[PDB]
Amino acid sequence: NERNISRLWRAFRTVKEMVKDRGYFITQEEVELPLEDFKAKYCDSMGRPQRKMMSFQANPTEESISKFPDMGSLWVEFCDEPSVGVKTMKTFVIHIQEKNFQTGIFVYQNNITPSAMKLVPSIPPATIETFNEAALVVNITHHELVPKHIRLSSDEKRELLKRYRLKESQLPRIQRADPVALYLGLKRGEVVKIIRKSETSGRYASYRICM
Repeated sequence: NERNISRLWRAFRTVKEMVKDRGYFITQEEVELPLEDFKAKYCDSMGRPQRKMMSFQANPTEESISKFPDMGSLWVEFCDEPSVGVKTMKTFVIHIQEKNFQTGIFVYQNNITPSAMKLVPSIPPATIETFNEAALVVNITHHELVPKHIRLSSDEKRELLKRYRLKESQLPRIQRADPVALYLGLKRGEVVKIIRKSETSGRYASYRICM
């Protein structure tokens, strides 16, 4: 019961990296928060993790808001209830809506009730995404053979389609449920620039449109 603190601290780091990679403001120094510091701030006087102290909000960076004018705020919740029931989910949904968050990242420990799951798409235009803690211990996008995926702005996409005489329907595709698409929270119509980690320039990358 000490290696579970370490696993949580690592899941925490991955969530921060995911949010940073999506274009929200999180410092790398924060992403790299030392284990001791984590214990000192997010664990109680007896040394036990209090996930309710970990939840946080994130806003777009200045560079992101200029490219994505309609990009809103994001809320990350680490559920303190192992198996998430309908009532626990509803209170999370209520928070997202009332505080006007555009995206809600819902991290859970073991599972989420079927009834609870029925609430994920209940508050448009906001979207809620769910992630299992065990899957966040290691950042799947940090693998050497997984290239860098970067979402293009509407302007960039238009410029791409114009430069190559193509309709968006003629671009290589990426499935909505693709593991990297899920990581970035991609939506139908968005395009990602793909840069192999073996190449040393963002030039000639590949492009895929989300389904």
